[PDB]
Amino acid sequence: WLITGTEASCENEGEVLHIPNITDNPCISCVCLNQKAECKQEKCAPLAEDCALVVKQTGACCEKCKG
Repeated sequence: WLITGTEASCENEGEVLHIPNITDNPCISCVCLNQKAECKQEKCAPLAEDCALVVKQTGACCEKCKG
């Protein structure tokens, strides 16, 4: 069957296996863990809440603020 199921497998130990519903978010990436997508998500806390955002990249997950 051309379907691998909901589980993603890889050949390298500790590489990367990006998945939509998983890595769809920049903060979520997978790494070929034990032939499995070692996907983990990153979350950071704000500063001012409405801070001018002194930290932030064009394509970075995390983000700090304060202008």
